[PDB]
Amino acid sequence: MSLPGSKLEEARRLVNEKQYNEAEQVYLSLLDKDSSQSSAAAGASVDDKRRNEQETSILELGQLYVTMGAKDKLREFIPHSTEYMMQFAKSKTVKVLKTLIEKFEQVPDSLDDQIFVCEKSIEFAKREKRVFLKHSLSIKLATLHYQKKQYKDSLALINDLLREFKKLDDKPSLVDVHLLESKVYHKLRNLAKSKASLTAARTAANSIYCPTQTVAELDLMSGILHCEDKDYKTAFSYFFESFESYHNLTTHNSYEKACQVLKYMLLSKIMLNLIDDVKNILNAKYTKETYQSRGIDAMKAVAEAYNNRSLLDFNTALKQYEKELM
Amino acid sequence: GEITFDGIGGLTEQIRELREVIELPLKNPEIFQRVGIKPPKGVLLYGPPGTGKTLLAKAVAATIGANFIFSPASGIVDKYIGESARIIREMFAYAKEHEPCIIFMDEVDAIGGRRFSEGTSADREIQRTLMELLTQMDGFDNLGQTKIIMATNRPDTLDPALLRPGRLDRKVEIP
Amino acid sequence: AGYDRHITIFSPEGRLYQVEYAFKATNQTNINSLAVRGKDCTVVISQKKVPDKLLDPTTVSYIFCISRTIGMVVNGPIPDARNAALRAKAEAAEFRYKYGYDMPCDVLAKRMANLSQIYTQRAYMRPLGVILTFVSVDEELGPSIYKTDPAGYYVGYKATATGPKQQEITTNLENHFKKSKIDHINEESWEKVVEFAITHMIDALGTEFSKNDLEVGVATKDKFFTLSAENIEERLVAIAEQD
Amino acid sequence: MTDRYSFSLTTFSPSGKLGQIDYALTAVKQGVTSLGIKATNGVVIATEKKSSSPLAMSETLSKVSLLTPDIGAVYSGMGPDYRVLVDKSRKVAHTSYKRIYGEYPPTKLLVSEVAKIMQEATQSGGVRPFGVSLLIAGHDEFNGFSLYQVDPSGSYFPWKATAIGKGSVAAKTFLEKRWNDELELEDAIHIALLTLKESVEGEFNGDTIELAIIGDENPDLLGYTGIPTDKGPRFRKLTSQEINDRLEAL
Amino acid sequence: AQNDCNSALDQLLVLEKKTRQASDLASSKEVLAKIVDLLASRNKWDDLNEQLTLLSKKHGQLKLSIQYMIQKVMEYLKSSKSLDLNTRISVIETIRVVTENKIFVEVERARVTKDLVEIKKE
Amino acid sequence: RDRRERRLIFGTIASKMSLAPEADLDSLIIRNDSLSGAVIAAIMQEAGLRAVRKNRYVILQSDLEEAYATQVKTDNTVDKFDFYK
Amino acid sequence: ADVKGVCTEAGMYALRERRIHVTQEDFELAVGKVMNKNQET
Repeated sequence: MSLPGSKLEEARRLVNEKQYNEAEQVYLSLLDKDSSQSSAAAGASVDDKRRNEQETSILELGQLYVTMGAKDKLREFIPHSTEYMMQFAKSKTVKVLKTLIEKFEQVPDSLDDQIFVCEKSIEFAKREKRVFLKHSLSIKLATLHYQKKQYKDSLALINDLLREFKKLDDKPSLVDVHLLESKVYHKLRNLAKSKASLTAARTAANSIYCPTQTVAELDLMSGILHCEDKDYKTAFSYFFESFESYHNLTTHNSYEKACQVLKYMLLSKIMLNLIDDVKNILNAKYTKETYQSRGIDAMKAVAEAYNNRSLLDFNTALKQYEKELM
Repeated sequence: GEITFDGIGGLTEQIRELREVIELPLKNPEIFQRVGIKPPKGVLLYGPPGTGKTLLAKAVAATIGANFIFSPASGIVDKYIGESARIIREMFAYAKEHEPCIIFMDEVDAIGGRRFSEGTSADREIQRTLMELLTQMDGFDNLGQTKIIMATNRPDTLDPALLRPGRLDRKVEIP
Repeated sequence: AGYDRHITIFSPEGRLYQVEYAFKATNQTNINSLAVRGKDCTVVISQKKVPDKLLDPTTVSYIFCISRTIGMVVNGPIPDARNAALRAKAEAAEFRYKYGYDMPCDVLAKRMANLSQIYTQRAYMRPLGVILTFVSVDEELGPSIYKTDPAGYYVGYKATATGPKQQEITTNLENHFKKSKIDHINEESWEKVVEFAITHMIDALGTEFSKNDLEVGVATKDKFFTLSAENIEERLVAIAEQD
Repeated sequence: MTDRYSFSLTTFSPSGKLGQIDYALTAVKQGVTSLGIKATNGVVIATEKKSSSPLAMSETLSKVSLLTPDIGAVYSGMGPDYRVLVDKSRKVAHTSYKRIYGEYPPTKLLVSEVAKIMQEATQSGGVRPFGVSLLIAGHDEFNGFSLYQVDPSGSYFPWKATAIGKGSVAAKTFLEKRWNDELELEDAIHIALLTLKESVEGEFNGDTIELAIIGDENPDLLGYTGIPTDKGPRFRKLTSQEINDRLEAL
Repeated sequence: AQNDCNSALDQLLVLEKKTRQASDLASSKEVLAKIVDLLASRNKWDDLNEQLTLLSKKHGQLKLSIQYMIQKVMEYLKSSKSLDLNTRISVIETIRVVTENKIFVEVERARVTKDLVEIKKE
Repeated sequence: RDRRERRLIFGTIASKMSLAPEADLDSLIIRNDSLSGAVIAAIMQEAGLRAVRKNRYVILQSDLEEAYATQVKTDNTVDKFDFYK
Repeated sequence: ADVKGVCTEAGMYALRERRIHVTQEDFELAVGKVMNKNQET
C-alpha cells in the first residue's frame, strides 16, 4: 500500500530482485509521499515507526556501502534523517543515535566514512540535553583512529574522555575506554602504562554488574601483557579462566573471542617449555572446540618442531601458515 | 592401640568416618596425589569422651599399625624458657620418623583456649602453645602421613583458629 | 521492660530470638516432610514413627484432615500442633458458614500468619513452633500447596520440603522440572502420582521406610484421604514389581 | 490468672532515647532496598521481589500492597510487622471514608492514620511497637502525586524521592542527579532500573524487581466498560514481561 | 509338565515369604535347589536361565543361593556354545550375583568372570 | 568478594583438582554471594578432598554440590533472617 | 588528621607513576577518596 509496513516488504523485495540502489529509491519515496498512520513528520510519512524501520534500511545499505565506495550516499542520508528523531521522544533519539556507528563497525571497510558520520552525531546530540555520552561516542572514533594506525592522535583524545567519565556516572563506559587506552599504550611502547590502566579497568569492572564476556575480555588483555612483560605462568592462569568460562557458555561465545584465547593459550606453553601440554589441548575438544585453522596447525607444528630440535620443520610452518599466524 | 577396631563395632558410624579420613591416605598417598588436592589435615572428635571416644582413638591406631602418641595437653605447660617449644618440636619430628602416627590431643582448651575473659593470668602460655601448632600447619611441612586428632567434650572452648578450615577441616561428631 | 527472651520483645539487633529458635529444633523431632503436586492430585509424604509396640499408632497423627477436603501437615510437636489444629478447624468451619464457600489453602495460611504475629508481639504469649502445610485440590486453582512458617511469614509453594534434607529433595525436582518444562507432572490415577513422589523421596533421603514409618495423605477433588498401612506397602512393592 | 502486663515496654533511656525504636531501626537498615520516585507525570515505586525458592510461588509474597485504590506502599524492615499493619490501614480507610466523604482518604490523611497505629503501639504495653518503615506513594486528586516516609515510631515527613533499606544514600545520589521534576513515568522506570543495577550486584533481573506505578488509567480500572460515573483506580502493577520490555528500552 | 512347574512357582511364593528381608524366617539354599533343578527338568537350561535372571532381581533367600545356581546353568550354556554363549554375556550384565555388589567375596564370583573374559579375548 | 571475584576463586582452585566440562560456574555464582576470599578458597579445596574420601576420583559440578550440601548444615533453618524471605 | 591522610594517599599515586615529587593532581584525587568514605551507606 502506502503504509509503513507494506513499504518495508516491497522495498526489501527490491533489494533481492534487483539491487540495494533500487530499494533505496523506494525507501526515499516512502519518506517523500505515501500517506501513513498517525501524524506526519516528513510531510507525508512517520519517522517514529518510520524510524524503527529506518534503522533496518540504514543497516541493509550500510554493510555494503563502505566496501562499495557507494559510501557517500550512505554518509548524507543519516545526517538528514536525524532531524526526524528529534521531533520524537528522548528515548527514541537515545536508542537510534547510539546504534548507527556500531552498525557500520560490524562490517568495517572504510574507516574514513565511519569517522565522518560520527562527528555530526556528537554536535547533534548536544542540541537535545545529552552531553554525558558524547564522549562514549568519542571512544568509537578512537577505535577507528587505532586501526588507521594513528596511535598518537588517539592518545591525545582518549585521556580527556577518561577524565569526564568518573564524575558523570558513565561507569559502564569506563571499562571500555580503559581496555582501549591500554591497546594504544602497548603499541606506542609503554608496556608499564598498559598494566596500570588495565588495573583501573579491573577496579571499575568490579564496581558494577556487567556481562560474563567483558570480564573475560580484560583477562585476555591481562594474559597478553603477561607474555610481553614475562611470567608465562601468570599468562597461563587467566587464559585458563577465560577458556573454562567459554566452555560453560559452550558454542554461545562469539567467534573472535574464542579463537584469540585459544591461539594465545597454545603459544604461552611453547615459550614456557610445557611442550606436552600443547599436544593435550589438541586432543581435547572442550578446550579447543571444533576449531581448526592455520594458527592451530602452526602451534602444533612449532611445538613439535621444538621437541625434535628441528629447524627445517620450523621454517616450513612459518611460511605456509604465515598470513594468519604472523 | 590396646583395643581392636572391629571388636568395637556397634559404634559403627564413628568407625567408618574415622577409617575413611585416616586409613586410605596412609596406606595409599598415591590416589590423593593423582587428583591434586591434598591429603586430609586434622580431625576433631567432639561429643562425649565417656561414651567410648577414647576406645575409638586407640582402635584406629591398632589397624594401621600407626604409632599412637597420647599427649597430656597441660604437660606440653612447663614453666621454663622454650621447654614448651621443645616438646611440640620433638613430638612432630618423631611423628615423621615413626610415621604413620596418630597424634592424640586430650581435651583441647589448655593448648587451644579462647582466653578466659579476654584477660590473662596464665592464658598466654596457652597462646604460646597454640601459635606453634598453627605454625606447623601453615608451614612448608604438610600433614598426610602424620595425622593429628583433637578431642574435647565441648567445641565452645576451641579457638576460632582451629574451627576455621585448614587447621581442622574434618569434624566428626559422635551421634 | 524485662528482657528480650524472658518476654517477647525486640532483641538488641532488631531480631526476634523466639522466631528463629521456632524455625530450628521443631523439625528435628524425627520428622521430615515433602509435598509434591500431581496433575489432578496433591501428594504429601511424611515420616511418622512409634517407638513402643504398646503405642497404638492410629491415634498418632501429624497429617490431619481439617475438613472433608482440606488436609494440614504439621511439622512439630503435638502440644503445639493441636493449638494450630483447633484454630484451623474453627477457621475452616466459620468460613464455610459466613462466606458460603470451602476454605482455600491460601486464605487459611494468610489468616493463621497474621494471628501468629500478634502472639509474637504479646508479652505473655509465644509464637507456635509448628510449620503448617495446607493441602487440597482446589476447584479455584487446581492442586495447591501453601505453607506458613513460624514468624508470621508464609508463602505459596508448587512443591516444598522441610527438615535438613530440604536441599536434596529440591535439587532432584528442580533438574527434573527444567528438563520437562513443567512443575506438575501429568498422570490421572492417584497411584501413579504416589509412585512419582516415592521415586524422588527414596533417592533424596537415601532410604526407604516401612508402612508404619510413613504416613501418606492424598488430596483429590472434594476429598482428602490417608492411605491405610497395607495401601502404603502396596505402593512400595509396586515400584519393585517393575524391578 | 491471665495477663496483668500493662506496664509500657517502650521506656526512656538516660539520653532521651527509646530503646525499642532504636532496635527496630537496625532491622529496617538491614531490610530490602526500596525506593520511591514521583515522576511528576506519575509515581513509580520499585522494591525487590526475591524468591524463597525456585519451586516457590512469589505471587503470594507481599512486597507491594495497595493500601487504598490510587495508593501503594512498599517498605524496609520486618515483613510480619508490615503484613498486619497493611491490614489495619485497609480497614479504617474503607469503613471511615468510602461512603462518608464518598471516596478514599487523601494521601497525607492516610499517612497520619498509619502514624497513629504505630504510636498507639509504642505508648502502650502488652506489645512491643511495630518494626517497620514505609514509603507511601500515591495519587489523590486534591494533592497530585506524593511520597511520604513513615518511620517506626510514626514520625513522618514529606519526600519527592527517597530510598530506605541497605545502600540508601548512594541510591539517592543517582536518583537526585537523573531526575529533577517534569519527567515521563516511563523515563523514571528506566532511571530506577539503572540506580538499582549499581546498588545490587551478584545477579540482577526484572524478575527480581517488582514494580508498581500509580500513573495510568484503563477502562478496566474504572472496572467497567460502560458510561463513566467516576474515575476509579490508577494503581497498576506490571507483570514481569512488561518490566523486561522496559529493561530493553534504553 | 504343568504340575511340577506349579510346585516350583507356588513354592517360590512360599520362599519369598521365607527369605530374610528383616528379622523374620531364614535364608536357605534348600528351597532354591528344588526350584532351579526341577525347572531345569520341566523345561531346558537356557529357558531356565532367562526366567531365573528376571526372578533374581527381586528376593532370593540371600544371594549366595542364587550365585551357586547361576554357575551350574552357565556350564551347560558353554558346553553347547553358539547363541547360548552370547546369553552368558546378557545374564551377567543384567544382574550382579556372580559379579556381585552386595559382597565382593567369593570364588564362584571370580570363576564366572574368568570364563566370560577368556571367551571375549579368544 | 564481589561476583567477578568469587568467580576467579572457583576457577583457580578448580584448575588444581580434577575438572571436566562439567564444573559449572553459573550454578555457583547463585550458590555463593559475598563470602571472603579465605572462605571461598577453603570450601572449594575441602570439597575436592571430601569427594575423594567418598571414593570418587572424578570431580564434577554434581560432586562439589553433594559435598557442600552435607557440610553446610545438619539442622533445618527456614529461609534466611526474619527481615526478608 | 584527614589533611595528613590526603598527602599519604596522594603519595601512593606519585610512587606508582615513578615521580620524584608529588603533584597537585594527586592531591585532588586523594580528597575525592576521603569524601567517598564519609558518605557511607
